[PDB]
Amino acid sequence: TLTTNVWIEHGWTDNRLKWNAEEFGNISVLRLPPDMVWLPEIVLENNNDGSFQISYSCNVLVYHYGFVYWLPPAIFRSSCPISVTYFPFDWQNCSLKFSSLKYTAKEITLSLKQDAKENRTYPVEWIIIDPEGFTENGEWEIVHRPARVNVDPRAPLDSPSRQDITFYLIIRRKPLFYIINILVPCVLISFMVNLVFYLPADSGEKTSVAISVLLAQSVFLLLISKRLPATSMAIPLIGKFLLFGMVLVTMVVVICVIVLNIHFRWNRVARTVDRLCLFVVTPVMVVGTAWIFLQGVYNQPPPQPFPGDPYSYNVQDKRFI
Amino acid sequence: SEAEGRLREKLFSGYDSSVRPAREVGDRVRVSVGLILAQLISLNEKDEEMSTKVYLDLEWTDYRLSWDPAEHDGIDSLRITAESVWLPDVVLLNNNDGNFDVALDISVVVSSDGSVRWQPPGIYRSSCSIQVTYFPFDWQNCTMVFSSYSYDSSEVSLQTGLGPDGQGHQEIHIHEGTFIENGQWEIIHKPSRLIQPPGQRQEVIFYLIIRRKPLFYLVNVIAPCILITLLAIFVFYLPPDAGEKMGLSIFALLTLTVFLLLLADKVPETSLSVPIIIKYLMFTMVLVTFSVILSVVVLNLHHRDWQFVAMVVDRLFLWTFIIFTSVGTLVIFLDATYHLPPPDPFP
Amino acid sequence: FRSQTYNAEEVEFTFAVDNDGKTINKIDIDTEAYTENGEWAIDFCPGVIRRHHGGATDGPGETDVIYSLIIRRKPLFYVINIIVPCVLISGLVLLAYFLPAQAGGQKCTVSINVLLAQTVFLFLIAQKIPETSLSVPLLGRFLIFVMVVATLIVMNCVIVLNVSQRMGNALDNICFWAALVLFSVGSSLIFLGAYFNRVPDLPYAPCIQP
Amino acid sequence: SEHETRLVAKLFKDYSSVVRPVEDHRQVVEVTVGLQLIQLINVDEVNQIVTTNVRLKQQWVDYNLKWNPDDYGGVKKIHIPSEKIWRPDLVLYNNADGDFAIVKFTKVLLQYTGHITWTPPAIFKSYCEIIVTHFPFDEQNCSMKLGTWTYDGSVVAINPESDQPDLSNFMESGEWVIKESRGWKHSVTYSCCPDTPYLDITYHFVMQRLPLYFIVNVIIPCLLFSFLTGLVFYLPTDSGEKMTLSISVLLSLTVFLLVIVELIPSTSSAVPLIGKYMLFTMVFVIASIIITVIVINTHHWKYVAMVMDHILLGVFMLVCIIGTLAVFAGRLIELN
Amino acid sequence: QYTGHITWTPPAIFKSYCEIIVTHFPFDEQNCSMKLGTWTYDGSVVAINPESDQPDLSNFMESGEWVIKESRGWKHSVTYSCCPDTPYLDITYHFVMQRLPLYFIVNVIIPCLLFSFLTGLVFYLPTDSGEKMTLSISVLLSLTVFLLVIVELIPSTSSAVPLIGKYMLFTMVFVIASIIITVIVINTHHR
Ligand SMILES: *[C@@H]1O[C@H](CO)[C@@H](O[C@@H]2O[C@H](CO)[C@@H](O[C@@H]3O[C@H](CO[C@H]4O[C@H](CO)[C@@H](O)[C@H](O[C@H]5O[C@H](CO)[C@@H](O)[C@H](O)[C@@H]5O)[C@@H]4O)[C@@H](O)[C@H](O[C@H]4O[C@H](CO)[C@@H](O)[C@H](O)[C@@H]4O)[C@@H]3O)[C@H](O)[C@H]2NC(C)=O)[C@H](O)[C@H]1NC(C)=O
Ligand SMILES: *[C@@H]1O[C@H](CO)[C@@H](O[C@@H]2O[C@H](CO)[C@@H](O[C@@H]3O[C@H](CO)[C@@H](O)[C@H](O)[C@@H]3O)[C@H](O)[C@H]2NC(C)=O)[C@H](O)[C@H]1NC(C)=O
Ligand SMILES: *[C@@H]1O[C@H](CO)[C@@H](O)[C@H](O)[C@H]1NC(C)=O
Repeated sequence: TLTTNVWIEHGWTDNRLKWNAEEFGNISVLRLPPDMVWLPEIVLENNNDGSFQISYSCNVLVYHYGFVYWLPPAIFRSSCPISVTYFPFDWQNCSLKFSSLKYTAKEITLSLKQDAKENRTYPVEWIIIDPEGFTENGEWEIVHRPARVNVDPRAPLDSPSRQDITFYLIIRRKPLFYIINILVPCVLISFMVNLVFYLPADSGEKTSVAISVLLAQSVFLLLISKRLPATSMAIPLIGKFLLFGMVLVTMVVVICVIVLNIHFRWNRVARTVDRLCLFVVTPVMVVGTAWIFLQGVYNQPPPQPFPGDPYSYNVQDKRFI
Repeated sequence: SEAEGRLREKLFSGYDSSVRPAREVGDRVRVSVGLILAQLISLNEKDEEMSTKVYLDLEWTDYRLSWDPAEHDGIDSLRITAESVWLPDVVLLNNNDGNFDVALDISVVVSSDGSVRWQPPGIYRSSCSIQVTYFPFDWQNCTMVFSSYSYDSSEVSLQTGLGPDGQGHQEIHIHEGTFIENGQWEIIHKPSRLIQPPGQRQEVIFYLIIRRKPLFYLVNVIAPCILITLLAIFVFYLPPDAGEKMGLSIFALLTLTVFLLLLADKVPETSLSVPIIIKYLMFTMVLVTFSVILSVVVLNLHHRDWQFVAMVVDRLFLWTFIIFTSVGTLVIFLDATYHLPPPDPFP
Repeated sequence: FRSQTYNAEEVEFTFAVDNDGKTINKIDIDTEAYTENGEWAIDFCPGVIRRHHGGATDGPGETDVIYSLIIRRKPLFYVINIIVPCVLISGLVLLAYFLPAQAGGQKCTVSINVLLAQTVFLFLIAQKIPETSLSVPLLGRFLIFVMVVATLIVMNCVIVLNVSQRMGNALDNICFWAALVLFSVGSSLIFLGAYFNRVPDLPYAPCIQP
Repeated sequence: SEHETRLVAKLFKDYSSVVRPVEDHRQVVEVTVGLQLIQLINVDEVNQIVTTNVRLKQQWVDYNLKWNPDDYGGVKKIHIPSEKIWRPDLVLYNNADGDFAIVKFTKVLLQYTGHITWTPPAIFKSYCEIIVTHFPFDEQNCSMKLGTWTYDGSVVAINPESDQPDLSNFMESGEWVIKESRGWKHSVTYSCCPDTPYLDITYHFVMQRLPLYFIVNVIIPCLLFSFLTGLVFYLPTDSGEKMTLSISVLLSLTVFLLVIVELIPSTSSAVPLIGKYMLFTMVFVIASIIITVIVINTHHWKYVAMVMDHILLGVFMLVCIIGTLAVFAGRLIELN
Repeated sequence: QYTGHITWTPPAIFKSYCEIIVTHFPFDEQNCSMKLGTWTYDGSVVAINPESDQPDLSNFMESGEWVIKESRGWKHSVTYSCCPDTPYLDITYHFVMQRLPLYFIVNVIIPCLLFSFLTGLVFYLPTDSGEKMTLSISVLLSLTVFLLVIVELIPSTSSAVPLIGKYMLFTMVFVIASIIITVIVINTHHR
């Protein structure tokens, strides 16, 4: 679920609400309860909890030339399907989809707002964000924020599903918290098993260390499985690492048991098997760990918000008419 | 809109939305019920509750709302706020939280011949009996039961909606490019049926047959338990002189207990049956307990030719535990795999 | 309880009067139907009517009725599931001294594993106690004291082993007696404060009649 | 529809929902009350609250809502919004923290004789004393006291539809079985008023727990730990692992205590039987640790220590079995 | 009142957005603000004036975890390029709240200090005792178990690393290094 605070700037023309200001004491703008005027009745279609409508019914501003401007603020909880593959270095493609259920594409037309520079108009094809007042979220960074009017040619023109406006938030996770609190401890504890081969067989603690590391990995797996949804379409990168690590820890337990079974029969043979299995498993551990983690480290959202569309949907790329 | 305003004012003169549109006293209002699934929000096995976002698709004839379009400026259909027309009180009978009604009374569409079509959104939390036995490889068969709360079968007659081809498409509709797919459940069968009463009401039941995708529980629980079982096996290959046999076996038990704490946050709480994964956990805990007991027996032999006897007994225990473990795990996995969703929703 | 709209010169409170003519200046509870809570009990429940002025220049008067529910915890669940296990776990620490000070001895092993169990109890307790910082709970103080003492026993056993592997039994005995006295006195002092600070005798009538 | 439109307009032109629907103020409105239990949603032993899904059928005659069917084309019954008519104000007297009254105002079926049937749904969160001592094998007698809040028995008399609640539509709960159920009407008298009775209908349900879940997830692990506790006395001292085994079993039991606390009710009214068993097992492990320390000190006399071990193994295993039986077998026999 | 003067004192629950700073956690001070203003009326049709320089704290119930060090309301008027004439007005109240650190000192700092102390003590323990490895492993396990508490108590904000989180990571690295060095020393002694 994505929870956002948004201000939805509606604009439309209602010629029934025109007046000459000079006939009414130079009143150029009027503020009215939204219950008085006709509304286009736009709703968040992909909401997650049955809150389809705007939260706070503030006044509409009606200008003398008939323009009706509305800026209702709303709290929305939309359905954002998560992709867990590269977690924690993941990025999510959430969206907010606005449409009318009371009116179809034949009765009202959805369009993006047009701004102007040098008397040339261009559509506002992105989410507006205050460049100085916007407090960034503590865990997510907004990479792209495009907007599209979607029309489905196969839908009937007299159905409400034909047209909508979708605003996309492509957000990136900030991984530092999970690196510090999860990734580094888990990786170091997992790598500690490489020292199990190094510890002398006469110490009598090698299996103890290995099984304790397995227990610690179990605790981390519990924590992460608490923190992530049980999606079965993919395995998270930290989950893949934990599985690989537990597999290797089990294999090191097996090797240690074999080495000790040799030792107490042979001591030089046991030590040689220890060192050989060290020189085998430790580089395999390192290479697998790097292969796993680098796949997430270089994971990034694509430079264009829509693959196969060269347009950037970005403020500096004003697509003038 | 002069003509629309005049027609709208005409139709509702003397109309009463509280009175059903039966022309004769014995007439029944036929209501077609269809369902569009927008999102399977979740299934909860602790509450035995399935949460879905749907659009209803209700159609009926209200003779009071017919008009001649050629007289009224060619207006051939009209959009009207649903509070102002008579609505069948079709409600979700098997809801779990006391929310019977639709989420938002959007407008109905009225055709000039009086056909009223209404497609309100609903968020619903129906009760659903969970087949806990094969969890997590289970499939579920959840139902949504729609019926009029008030009217009898002698007053409102329900029937399943037809498809776009006019066929008896008695199914939940799912648009491929619109449906929000669920990360854990796959929809297999989605029929609908009309249920006749044995003063009595008909019901329309829509069935979701959904299969759990097991990869998460395989990775996070089943594979760890297999690894723990393998370590409990190799406990018997560790010689008595290592002095770590108790340490290894009991720490394996502790790790198994931690995975039990993990799973206990997931399993259904009802006691009608034991999950196959819970059976597997209990079997593995029993295996670890027996490994501890037999390791103590071997050590009690060793510390007394007694060392050779102890070693032979340890070998025998290794092979016997291997046999028992393989038989148990093979039976468990075969039983979990052969349980499959049926080819027919009504076997 | 107060009127949301009206000041004290517009609406005024008085307590109801029972059929005996006595004013019910307290919360009323009926003995034959009231079910006690599974965690708390009610001891006193006096009511008072208060009057003030909201305007600092003696403006419009304000008035409210305040009822003081004096409630008491039933500790049995915490005694059985928390206090007794923690006490016995902390008592297990002292056995480290009797264990041999030579190879195969597990003095530090037992002490640190007991501390780990006490850390699991720390997690369990931290799940329950609220996060406010106005004071430290008795249970928290006892837990912290136990953990500190366990670390001191670990240090002492390490010192004893370092001396032995270079007096071992004498150091073990003297540190055992010191730790036993310190632990017993500290636990007693921690727990005893709840006895003196139990719910006091108060002039009010009991909320539930015998 | 035309006939029924005329009928509804004529019925409610001058209807008053404030006053009781009697012809004479000295008459008593007689209300039949039937409780249908659709689903037992939850039992909360900690807060002592039972959550149930119910239909509360109420039937009474409204004197002013009669009509002649022949005036209206043979219309013999209609459905009307229940907000328009007078209704009895049934309140759930032992409401814990839900709604006291009905809040889902569904339609009323009105017949030409003036007979009204209303069947609103409700979710009742009733308060009842929970007896946890035998948990999980316990049974609870929990009740729903219904009555008119502001009318006394001299102006509105309520009568139970049947001596038992309606369970025909009851969905089977997965953790509780309703052993029995019954509704009793009561008529209390007060010293102010020898004439006017105060009436209530108390429905009650005796429901029994299905303990299997708590057997599998709680009892069996504790039993396994208890059985592993005494095994240390079979372990030779020459292994040196006696302390390691006992301490690690203690630690695993301590970790499982987290699961126990997560699962069992944290009620302080009395210790649940599984709580007794857990504390017994914990004390038993602690005692086994103390005894292991004593035996080790004795060995460092070897034959004496070995004979002590052989005796204590049997003693501890017998104590384990005896405690398990004394805990569970008696209640199982009561259930048998 | 007969003068036409209206007083309205509605209750509200405000969930304001505040830029929490976690670097000094738990000893942090937060400056949190409530920006109030007319949504649709601009300063040329409705003017809002603060009643006093400070919020009214006379009825303030004392908090169990934060102490309000100071408070202050400031009225602001802003100009935009659409409109030279019409100001936009807001009143920003702010409160400087200081956390009471005692809870986090008790429940977080002391366990980490104890684990560090044990990790230090493990070096005075003789090699011939054999307890070294068991000691370091037990301390690592206890720290890992307490991490399940730490991750619940420490805020998951990735905006900055909390000081207590840095101390936790330092303790973890110290334990890891102690284990590695213990292994090295054990191997050295067996040479
Ligand atoms: C974040 O998530 C959003 C989703 O919310 C992603 O947006 C999706 O991006 C992809 C890639 O850019 C889009 O795919 C393209 O979509 C267009 C849509 O055109 C529409 O109108 C056409 C008429 O003008 C109509 O023909 C189109 O219908 C197509 O698709 C249907 C469905 O299969 C098919 O039946 C038709 O025959 C058409 O193919 C549609 O209504 C579409 O034109 C593109 O198709 C071209 O390219 C594909 C190759 O990819 C090729 O196979 C086709 O033949 C054709 O050449 C193409 O499908 C997708 O529509 C977007 N979805 C939206 C906006 O809702 C977004 O990319 C994500 N961002 C990330 C991850 O950064
Ligand atoms: C999913 O669950 C529903 C019930 O919730 C199952 O529907 C049930 O299906 C059975 C088998 O088809 C029906 O039994 C039928 O009874 C009649 C009368 O005896 C008989 O003539 C038929 O041959 C058949 O035996 C049962 O009535 C029906 N119940 C309902 C309420 O529809 C459905 O089959 C389940 N799906 C799966 C895949 O198991
Ligand atoms: C409106 O504005 C004009 C131009 O400033 C001014 O002359 C006039 O007096 C104003 N008033 C009315 C009532 O039109």
